[PDB]
Amino acid sequence: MEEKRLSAKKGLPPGTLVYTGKYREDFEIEVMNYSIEEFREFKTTDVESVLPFRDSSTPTWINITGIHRTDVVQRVGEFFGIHPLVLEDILNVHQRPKVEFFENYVFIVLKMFTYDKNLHELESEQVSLILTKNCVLMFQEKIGDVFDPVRERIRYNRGIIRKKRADYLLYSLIDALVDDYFVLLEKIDDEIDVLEEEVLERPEKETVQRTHQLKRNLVELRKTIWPLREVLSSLYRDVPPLIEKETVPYFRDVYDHTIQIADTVETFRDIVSGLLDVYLSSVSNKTNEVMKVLTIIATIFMPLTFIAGIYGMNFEYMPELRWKWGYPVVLAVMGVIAVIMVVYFKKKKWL
Amino acid sequence: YTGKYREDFEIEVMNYSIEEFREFKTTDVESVLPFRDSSTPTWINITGIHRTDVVQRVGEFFGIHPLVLEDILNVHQRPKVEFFENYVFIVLKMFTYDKNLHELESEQVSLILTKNCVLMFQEKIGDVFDPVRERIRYNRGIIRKKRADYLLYSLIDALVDDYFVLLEKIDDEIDVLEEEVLERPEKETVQRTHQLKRNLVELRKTIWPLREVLSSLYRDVPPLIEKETVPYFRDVYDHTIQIADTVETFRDIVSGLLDVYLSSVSNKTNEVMKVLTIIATIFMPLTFIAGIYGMNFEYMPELRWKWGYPVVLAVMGVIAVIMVVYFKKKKWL
Amino acid sequence: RLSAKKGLPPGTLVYTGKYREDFEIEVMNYSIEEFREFKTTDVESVLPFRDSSTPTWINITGIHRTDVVQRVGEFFGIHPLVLEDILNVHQRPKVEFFENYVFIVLKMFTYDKNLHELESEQVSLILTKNCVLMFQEKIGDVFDPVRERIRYNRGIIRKKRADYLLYSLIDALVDDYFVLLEKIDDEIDVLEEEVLERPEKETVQRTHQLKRNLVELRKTIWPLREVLSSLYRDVPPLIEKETVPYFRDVYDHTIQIADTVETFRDIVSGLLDVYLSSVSNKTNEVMKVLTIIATIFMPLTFIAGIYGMNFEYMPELRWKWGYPVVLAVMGVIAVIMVVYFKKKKWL
Amino acid sequence: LVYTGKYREDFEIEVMNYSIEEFREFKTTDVESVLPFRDSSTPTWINITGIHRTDVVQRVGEFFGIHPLVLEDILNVHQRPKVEFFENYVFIVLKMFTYDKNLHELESEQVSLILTKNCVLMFQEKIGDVFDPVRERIRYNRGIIRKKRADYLLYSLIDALVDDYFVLLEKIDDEIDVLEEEVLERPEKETVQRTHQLKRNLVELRKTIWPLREVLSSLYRDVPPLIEKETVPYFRDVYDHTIQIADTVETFRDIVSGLLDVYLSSVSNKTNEVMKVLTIIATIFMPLTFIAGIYGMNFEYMPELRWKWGYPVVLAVMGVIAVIMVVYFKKKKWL
Amino acid sequence: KKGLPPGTLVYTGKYREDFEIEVMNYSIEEFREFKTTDVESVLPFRDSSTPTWINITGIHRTDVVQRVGEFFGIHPLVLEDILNVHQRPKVEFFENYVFIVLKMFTYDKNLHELESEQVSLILTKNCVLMFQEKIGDVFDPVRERIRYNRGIIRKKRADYLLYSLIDALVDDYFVLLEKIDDEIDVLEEEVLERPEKETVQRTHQLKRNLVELRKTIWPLREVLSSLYRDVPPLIEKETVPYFRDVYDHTIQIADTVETFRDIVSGLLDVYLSSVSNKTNEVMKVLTIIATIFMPLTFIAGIYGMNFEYMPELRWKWGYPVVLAVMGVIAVIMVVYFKKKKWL
Amino acid sequence: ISEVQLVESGGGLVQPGGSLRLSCAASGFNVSYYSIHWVRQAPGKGLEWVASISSSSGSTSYADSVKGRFTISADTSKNTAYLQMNSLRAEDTAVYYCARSYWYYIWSYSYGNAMDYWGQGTLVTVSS
Amino acid sequence: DIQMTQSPSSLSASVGDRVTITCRASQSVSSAVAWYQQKPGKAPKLLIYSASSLYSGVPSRFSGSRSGTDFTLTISSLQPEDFATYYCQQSSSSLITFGQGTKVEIK
Ligand SMILES: [Mg+2]
Ligand SMILES: [Mg+2]
Ligand SMILES: [Mg+2]
Repeated sequence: MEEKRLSAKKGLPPGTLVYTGKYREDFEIEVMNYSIEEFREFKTTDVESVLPFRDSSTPTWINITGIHRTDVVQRVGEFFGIHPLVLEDILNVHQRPKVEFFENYVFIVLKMFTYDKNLHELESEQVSLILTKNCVLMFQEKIGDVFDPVRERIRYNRGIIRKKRADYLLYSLIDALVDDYFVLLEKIDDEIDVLEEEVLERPEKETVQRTHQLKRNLVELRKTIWPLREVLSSLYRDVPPLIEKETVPYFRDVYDHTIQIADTVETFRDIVSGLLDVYLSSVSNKTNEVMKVLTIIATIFMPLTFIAGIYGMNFEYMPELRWKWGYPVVLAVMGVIAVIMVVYFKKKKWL
Repeated sequence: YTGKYREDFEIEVMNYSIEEFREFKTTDVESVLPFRDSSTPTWINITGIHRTDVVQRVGEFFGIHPLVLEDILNVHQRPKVEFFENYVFIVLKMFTYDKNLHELESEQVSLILTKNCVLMFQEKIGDVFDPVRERIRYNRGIIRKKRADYLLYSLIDALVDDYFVLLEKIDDEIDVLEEEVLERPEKETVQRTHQLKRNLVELRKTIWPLREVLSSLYRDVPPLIEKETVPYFRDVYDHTIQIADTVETFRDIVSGLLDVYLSSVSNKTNEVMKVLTIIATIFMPLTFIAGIYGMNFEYMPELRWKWGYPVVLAVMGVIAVIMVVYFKKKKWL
Repeated sequence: RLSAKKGLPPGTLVYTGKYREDFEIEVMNYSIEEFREFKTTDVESVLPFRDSSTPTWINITGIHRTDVVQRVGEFFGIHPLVLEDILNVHQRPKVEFFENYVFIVLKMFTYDKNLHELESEQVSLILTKNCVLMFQEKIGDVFDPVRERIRYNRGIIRKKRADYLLYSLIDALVDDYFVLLEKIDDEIDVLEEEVLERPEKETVQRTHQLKRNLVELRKTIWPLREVLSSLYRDVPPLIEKETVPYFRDVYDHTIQIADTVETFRDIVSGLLDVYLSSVSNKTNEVMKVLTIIATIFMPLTFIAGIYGMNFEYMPELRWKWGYPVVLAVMGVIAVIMVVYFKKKKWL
Repeated sequence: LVYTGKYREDFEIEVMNYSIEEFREFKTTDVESVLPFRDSSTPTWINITGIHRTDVVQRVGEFFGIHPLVLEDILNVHQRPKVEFFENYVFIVLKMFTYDKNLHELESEQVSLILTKNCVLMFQEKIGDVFDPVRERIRYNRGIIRKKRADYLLYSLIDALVDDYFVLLEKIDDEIDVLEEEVLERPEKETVQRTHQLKRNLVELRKTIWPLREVLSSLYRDVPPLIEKETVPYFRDVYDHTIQIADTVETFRDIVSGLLDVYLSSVSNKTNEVMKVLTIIATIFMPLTFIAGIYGMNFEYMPELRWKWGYPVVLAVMGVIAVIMVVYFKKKKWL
Repeated sequence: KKGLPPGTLVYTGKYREDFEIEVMNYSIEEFREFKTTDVESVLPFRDSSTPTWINITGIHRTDVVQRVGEFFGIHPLVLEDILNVHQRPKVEFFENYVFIVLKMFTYDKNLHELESEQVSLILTKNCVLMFQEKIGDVFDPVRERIRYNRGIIRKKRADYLLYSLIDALVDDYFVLLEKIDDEIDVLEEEVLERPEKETVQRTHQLKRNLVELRKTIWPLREVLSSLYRDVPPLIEKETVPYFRDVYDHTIQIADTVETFRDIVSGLLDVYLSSVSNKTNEVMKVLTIIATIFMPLTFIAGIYGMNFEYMPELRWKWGYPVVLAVMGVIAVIMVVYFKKKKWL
Repeated sequence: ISEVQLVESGGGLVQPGGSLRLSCAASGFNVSYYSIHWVRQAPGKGLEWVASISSSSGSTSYADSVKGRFTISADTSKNTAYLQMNSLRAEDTAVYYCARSYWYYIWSYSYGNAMDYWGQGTLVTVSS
Repeated sequence: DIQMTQSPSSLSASVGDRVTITCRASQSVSSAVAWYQQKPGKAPKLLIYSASSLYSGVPSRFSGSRSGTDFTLTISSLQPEDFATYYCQQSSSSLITFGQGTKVEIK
């Protein structure tokens, strides 16, 4: 392509990095260093305490939650030698999952999703992972992680993660993220089952809004999952020097999982389209019954009103000079034709 | 969850030989009886999973691994196939259907093939295994010639035949449903459709893995099964690719009928519009004329204006037949 | 109706025959030197041609008698399972490669213009060494150009063995598929034109029928392709070597025809949607027809009531000679409503 | 030689000859006045207000050595922004934009730029532009424009256009914020018309902005010899701003679509409820009209004469059926 | 197509118009053109030690392609692949040559349809053989760059020529997608504003075109990924970074295509609602007038009565009171209808 | 370490037409990473922004009422922001605050800044 | 300069009452509006930014809304520590401006 440089933005000083987000509540740096023999964990809020970990033999996992603090991000990037555009991408959350391979580090942007039962939003938060010689730098917007299994594996010496380097740590984080995606798909399964139960019982406008927001959420999920598939493909099919020769089959497993997620998302979309069609048919039927009632009454009272007007005539010479029970005869005739046409419409299975 | 049946407990033993046969239906738990003699194929049914004593007893006797024993006790697991160095393990989900209930019910059957012995655990009383038994009542077929695996093949053949009958019933339901949606658009009807559709989805979750189970036994040179099964196993593979092939066709038909339900209801709405507008068109001008001549005022020609009443009646008739012809044109009526 | 028929070991033989009328078996011998064409009502004529150096073609029509088939099996040692497979029609088409014979299932479909319902007939091919046997249910097959090349000697079938004969049969079958798909495309064009000019309710029925037929073809063209996926990949040693590339050609035909059927699905499926649109369109027009008349008669019927009331002191006891003012206000209402409709283009 | 546009009100020539030493400006109506400045070493800016005056634009076309095809492109108005490179000069087409919030209207005017050796020509349609900041900068030395060459003037012009796009985006932003409340709360027909108009404006803006991004990309990636390398980064800056605009309009587009969807899918409920209203009105009043007509159906007999005070009694039974309708609909929950 | 001959190269396309040859033996020092109509006049270019480009227009001539296949020693299945036009985009890798099958796309704006043209590329050693159906290419940019020394085209091997050709093809794809975006916009406007049956027909036509386009795009991704990720000695390593860029472009195309799909996946739905909207307006008329005049007419029917105790002789101004009641009812009802935002 | 705090000094009595420099020392952040603003509140009147600085780029901005005489600078070595006020008149008597702002995101084209922390405020009087 | 006019200027209410203060910009600002509060003799405290977003640490009672060029701060459940002077600010341009304040006092 072209040379990479910090793009200028109107209304800002030339070198400003801006956090492109909405979360500004909390911020802390948790450091988890681990080897086979021992491990040390500590939380803090000063970057000068975590900087000494740039040069360390044992693998380490730095996790900075809260990126509204641009100062700590800039300091970490300039100490770790990270390119300023990668820092700009870390603080920009209006992106899609991506992977960039550099000489001394690899930069990965992924997304964490959260589904709320109430009001049925689909909140998203990017996670940025910079993989270095022996350090994994994680940047998050707010608290709430899906990497607690990885933390437990490090803490209690399960698996083989303590015996491997930072590449396996990056694997553990991505695998936990994909498992979170599976859990999100399960939540969407529950939501679509409940909404399908409700759709044919109460065809209301809130059902319309729920279905449309579900479709939009599925579209956004696909827009996220496809670049995730591309990143996982590039990780094991275009291997940088940072990732060792082994651990590639692990990335292959994650790529297979992403394939599964994409297929599930496409099936989800076709199911919800069918559900919307079913709702439209149900509402059309609900209008149809009211239409049947209207046409029943109209066909009852058009000709009878005509003949009432014809016999409400004020002309000089009408049969209003009547033979015995003439008006009862006329009303009996009108009633019998009314019941005959009622019988016909019953033969039509409307009344 | 575990043990949906907790009421009936029964034990029966089959030990069929060339010379004679033994089949007791012991009421109590009793024991194996062959005691791993392997002289003739054995087949013991223990109906009732609520009393787990038989399960642990047979596990201790046969040295079954704890994990597969727990999997047998488990219900949530989908059908799967397990290859051990000593015996083969399979799980199959049998389905039953009711026309009035309109609900598909599932139960689990676990088959273990060990040296010259086949063991199965059933929870539903009166499970569909009669045909293989009648194969010995009249002594028909090769079921009583060699090896215990032929009994398992016959069991799988009966299972896939029952599946074929079940999809035949589903097809009959589909035909009656499509006829109804063609003629009778109602609420419950479409519900049935979706309900039917939903069942298919559940059926799907069983049909595809099951073939994989069979896909392990056939075409994969199975370790300890006599070589004359591979034509019969190829034919049961053909049976398993059947049913599976028509599930997707049934799903497509269901999707089409859901799509055509909306078209049918729209057409009925159009018919209602057409009849309402025809009746209104033909009797609104007529009643307006009747009213505008029925004004209680005098100047209007109320008397016989040159034999006027038949003239006004003919005016009504012609002003009705004009829209009669108008609706006859363009096929409105 | 079509349903399962097994409750018993597959050793025996049970099937269904939709045709229980005709019985005929025809045997011919084709060779480079001369030919031998003959018709035999009896079945014993199969005995001389069980083993021969020159290849022969034998076809059996009216399979709705069973015994002779087993007799035929007794001549070739056919496994009873293969006999069960060939006899019944519920089985999916499949090729069986064996150390003694090769087995091919095929479906012959015909189309009718009066009912638009496909008619299916199962045909079996069993090739053993010298000769291939055809198991077919009713006289009259699309394979006639094959026998035409027998009559007029045309073709390069002479230097090749029965593999080229089954090639000719498969060519006839794919030609049958092509002409059937041409008829289907003509029907689709008729459906498109009729739904474009004038939709109707029964047309929907017809449309639905098409879908059914198409999914039936989705069970008819789909397996051939995939079953040829065996023949295209691995050739059993029974089949001649120098003729294997020819086979690949017909495989292309499958991958050329199946998508066509798939394509038709779309042009039919969305077709329904197109019809739906017209429905709604018509409804709109109908509403206007109902909306004008009410708009142009209910207010009129209103005034015909206002001066149709009954109160003793009538303002117009004898006033301005009536008719002109009432008819003028009626005409004014008519003019304003019609110009409103023309401006909003409902009329 | 045809003017495709619709503006013919006025026409005038604005000339600005400026150097590091002195600057001088003309506001005239003679073509020959701009002739001597074709070869002037110092940077020169020509502004031709009226394209419809085909004679003057053609005259400067031959005199400045431009091909007739780009002249026809200049005369044409309704064409997307584009760039074209020659070994003598470079030709650019860009779009003005004005937005009336009161009428929710969007208007575009095409401007054509021709950068030749040490001089710039510009062609507009109407009077009024967004290059007044550039004029002030040249006049009173508010920047570095008088210390630089003619290719910096093209930078300044395009930058001013991009700033005008930013202002238009601010206006569209406030309109979108108003319309979102107008849709989510109390939807109404005029709000739907406003949404459609905004969709049209946004699609036009996107179809205009994307070619502008392509133009500036082609300008700064493979720079022609007309534009110096020193001024190349400045163009890059402007290019970046275009991406900015791109994203926001895209976002705006999405929002509008969503709004429309929320209104569009909830249309069957509207017809359902209005059919309910008409049906209940008929259900209640057609039978009562019958009762009035048939009890008032004229006869000599009229057996209901006197008949226990007459009319109120029938009113009662009439009222009876009336209520037995409404409660039934209360059972149906219609109304 | 009828397979009468034993085995031959058969043209399965529908183009019978013309045939021509173009050759550029471009080198660093100078270029040259050999536009001729003779296969033997361009055959000896195998031994050339400098990059060459051979562009053969016209696949219906089986003799020339057979001669080229025999002369360059390419496998016969490759020959019928050259002849085959229904073949999907694909790539095959061999020691002698690299074979690629791609689809030029042209969309007719005046009459809405899309047409695909088979293009086959055979990169072998220092030459890139090329096969096309008819006249009309998007390789004018690379041709101009070669002719007037622009860029770095002539200082690198034929691998850069392959890269340039594929880049031109994907640029054509990009302009096709932007044209399709214009079509999507105009179709959306037509559906929203002017609902008619021909609009639905155009919607399904565009849907078919779009699904065919996606079915072309997706194999292109696989082709390019296999093109740069694992390479033989034919594809030099220094050209591997360039191909990746093209791959990235294809990714974007896929995304764009899918978005278009999304739009059309709702487009028909929108049409339906639009029609209802129209009826809705008409609906309100048929309601509102009724809701104004069905009541009043009713009371008219109750004051044209023949009953004895009607309010008569202006006992309490019966006619003025009735008129005032009607006026009040009409005013309050029309005010309510305006309040509910109805016409 | 510690907490964010801005302490400003240098304000005092100055004769009309004079000049003086007001310094603002930070503790809790590097001055170069964020923008530093000066806000002037006249005695008994509302706030009135005067100047801003981005030390990392020197993109100084001044209000119209004080442009041409006030200058704003920032040095990272001392971590200080200076406001030098020359040609000071009697309308400039007020209390001055040294605020720290952060940019946030609204739209792609739209950016806004909001001031987290404020100083104490130094009283600058200009009379006699 | 972009002028912000804030209304009212002498609002008074008791504890528990609802308070609304609206400032309008002479020129469109793309939601880059902040609300501050100032107690007598102390530095201003940031309350609202982005015209809707709530600053961390302030009580949840304060809210902000935007309607076109109008921006309204609302105090729902007023408390005896909300009696200060509230100011608007626009950061749409480099030349940022302020409102003239709105004192909320006791009643
Ligand atoms: Mg009457
Ligand atoms: Mg009367
Ligand atoms: Mg009427």
